Amino acid sequence: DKLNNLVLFDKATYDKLCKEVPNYKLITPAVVSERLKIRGSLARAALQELLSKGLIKLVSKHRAQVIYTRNT
Amino acid sequence: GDSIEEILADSRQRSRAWLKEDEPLNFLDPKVAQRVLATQPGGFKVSADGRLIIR
Amino acid sequence: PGVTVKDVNQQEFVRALAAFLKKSGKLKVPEWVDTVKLAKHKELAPYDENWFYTRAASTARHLYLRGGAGVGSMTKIYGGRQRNGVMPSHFSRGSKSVARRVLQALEGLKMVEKDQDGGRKLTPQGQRDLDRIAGQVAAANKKH
Amino acid sequence: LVIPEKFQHILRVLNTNIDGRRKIAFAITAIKGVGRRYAHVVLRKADIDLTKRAGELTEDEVERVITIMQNPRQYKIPDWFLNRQKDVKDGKYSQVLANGLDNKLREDLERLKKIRAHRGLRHFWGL
Amino acid sequence: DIKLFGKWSTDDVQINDISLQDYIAVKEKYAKYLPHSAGRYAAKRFRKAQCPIVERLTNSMMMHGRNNGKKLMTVRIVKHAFEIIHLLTGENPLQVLVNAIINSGPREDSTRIGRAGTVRRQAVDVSPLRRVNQAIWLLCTGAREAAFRNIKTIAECLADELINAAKGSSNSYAIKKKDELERVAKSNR
Amino acid sequence: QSVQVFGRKKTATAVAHCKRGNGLIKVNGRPLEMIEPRTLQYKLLEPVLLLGKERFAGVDIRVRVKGGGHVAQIYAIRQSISKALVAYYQKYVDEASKKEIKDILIQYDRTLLVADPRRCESKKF
Amino acid sequence: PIKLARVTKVLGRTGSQGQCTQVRVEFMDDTSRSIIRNVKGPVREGDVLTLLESEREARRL
Amino acid sequence: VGPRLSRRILQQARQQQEELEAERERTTRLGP
RNA sequence: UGUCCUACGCCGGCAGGCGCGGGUAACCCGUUGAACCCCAUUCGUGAUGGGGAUCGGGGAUUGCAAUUAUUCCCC
Repeated sequence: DKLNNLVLFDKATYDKLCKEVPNYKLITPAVVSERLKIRGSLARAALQELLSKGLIKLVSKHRAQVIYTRNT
Repeated sequence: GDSIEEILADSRQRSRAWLKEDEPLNFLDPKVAQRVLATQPGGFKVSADGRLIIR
Repeated sequence: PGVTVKDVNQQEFVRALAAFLKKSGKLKVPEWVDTVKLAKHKELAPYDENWFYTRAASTARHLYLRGGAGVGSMTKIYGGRQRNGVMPSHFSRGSKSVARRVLQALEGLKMVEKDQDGGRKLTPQGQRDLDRIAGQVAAANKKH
Repeated sequence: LVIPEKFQHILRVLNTNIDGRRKIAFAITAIKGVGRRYAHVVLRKADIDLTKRAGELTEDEVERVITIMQNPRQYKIPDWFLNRQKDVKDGKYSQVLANGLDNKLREDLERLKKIRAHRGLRHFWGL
Repeated sequence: DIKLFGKWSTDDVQINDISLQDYIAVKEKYAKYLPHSAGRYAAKRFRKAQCPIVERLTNSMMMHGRNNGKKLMTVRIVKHAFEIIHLLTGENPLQVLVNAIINSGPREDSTRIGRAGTVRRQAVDVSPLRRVNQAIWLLCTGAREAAFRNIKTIAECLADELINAAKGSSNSYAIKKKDELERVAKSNR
Repeated sequence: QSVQVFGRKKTATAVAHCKRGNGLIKVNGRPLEMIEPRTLQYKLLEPVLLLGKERFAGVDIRVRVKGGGHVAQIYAIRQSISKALVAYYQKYVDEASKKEIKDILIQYDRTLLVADPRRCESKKF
Repeated sequence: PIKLARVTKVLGRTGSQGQCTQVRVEFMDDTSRSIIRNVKGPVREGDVLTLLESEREARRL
Repeated sequence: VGPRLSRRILQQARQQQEELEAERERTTRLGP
């Protein structure tokens, strides 16, 4: 039915993303949005937030599609 | 003038030019004006003997 | 041997030139810099609240590339597509007041001067300032 | 970031419910009488970041936004920016938002009816 | 070496179907930097078989009105889809696309015939060129119908469709369409 | 010694002037890593990536481009560059080198030395 | 079983609207069998086809 | 090529040759 | 295509006003700086920042005359 994706991070969601996101073998705002129930802006902002800590590797960036991967 | 086809004939605009494209055209070649043209490129019954019929 | 503006990425040039003009602080920002749409075919105000600096940087770059341009040329350049309701879209020019104000502010910087044949053009101060900031951008990008 | 402890999911502004899980420049637009452009200028006149979400504003910023909303002219909002510029009964530059718009439309249609002009008679023959 | 997109090697690409070898053109003569060539590939019959197959996919992404002619958009989509495919499976996306086309082509189809009121289906075989054509068309249709109203980008759905069609899994739209077409053609011998 | 050739697409026309140099390659005063669409960037560098930078190491080319659209301008640029190189190695360098260059340019992309004869059709009454 | 077979010569366009092609088809594993098949799509000599059930011959007037 | 395209190409080549060849008050008083 | 096309300067935020020039024309608009497109930002599946109809107020322009909204601009 109607999606109810969250607009700001809850505690449990923030913890599970900070311990689960840097190993997906696919990091993209859409996929983390659909598996974490997060609206796309918050998922995006979390993704450059995780890139700022060096835990996330960028491989290409575009105005329509920015794509990441794990470090090792 | 004295060409056969002109004599045997049934008898803005001047600034139009045609290039030709062979080797690539060299504008700095002294013989390039040969590849730049100034104009556009491009009833009787026979008898049994074969002589024509004129009337 | 000196790197030219034409040898530099233009969007990073505009960004660094806008940063330089904001750092100098000698631009005459109008009072209505907040409450205006940049053309009649726009719908919202620009989100970047320092839009005057970016527009002035873009205007300086354009007058470097092709001088002799007036207000009407600037309105043609930043013109765009107006979506006319349920009617076919058309081309509409930019607002004349914003072009006039960015031209007069760049002129008050001594960056831009009038000419006899028409509208505005660059000063030698403008040319060497753009060359210097272009050298900075080329050093920050090509040497990295 | 994460949720603050004071996030308000639904705001009550001018007897209007405001969904806090929205951008502020469009949560203000959700109020009747305020569009996108007017919400953007009233939030920029209040010196409030437009990247910041609506639902976790403090009360001070909400009250300052409201005081700019019912008082535009006192905060350099231009005269040509308003809904009702020259009101026919008492000419003053105004901005009616929640119930004033519905009311002032109602007596506009009532004035059109009472003089028996073509527009009022036509619109009240339309229903 | 000629590599697609400055990265992508064509020497290790092999075709496992002998029917489609002459109609899937990814080899050293057909290896190109970009899927944009603007060649006169439809002025004569069977000419489009010599097209690089990435260019055929790019030309078949320009569908449904609004996207007509937007080829730079589709080469952007193809580039991002190839990156997503590589970063997902760890293997070259050219082989993934070749396997997806091979597993996506209908090998046996049906033809509507009739004389007067009696309309029936006759099973016929599918030529390799039409196999390639329906494979490309069904892959593009699968990606397009897959996303269309969700957070998933066209590149991610396209990458997922080529990945699942190369695997032959039933989750792909193209595989399901091929299965139902072959089931109808088998029931109309 | 110097040469001057032209290349074209539908209405986009480019003129390339080729002179001795050190390997500075320019269109409209800009480098080829600066011409507006990066998506077709490899279409610009195709003679560079096939023929190698060593064969471009002793030449300066300047191209003036006008007409058409972005894609047609790129195609005119690459056609003019390839024709300029062919003309230089025909006029002032040996014939055989021009032979392998013109060859490999043909079996990669046949349009690199001949214009595409496709243009918009007219409408009649 | 899945079979593979080369087109030898095309007999011509068949079907009510000319939507099919009747064609001469021979196997590669045993280059003695020779069959008539009808196909959908453009075909030429030298094409090789994947035949699902290789017993019956196509038949259309 | 045809008339219009060749005319544009000739003008481009002429302007390019001129700007490669390229790289005060008028004499009001006639005497030196 | 143009003696109504318009360059340029000033005022207004925009429709628009004032002045001063060019063009009876490959000479001036006009190196016709067009839109899709490309790059970057925000938006996140929600009849929603998609979609714009119908309405309320105000300003301007063409005309003897705009009411049954001539047309344009803003909210």
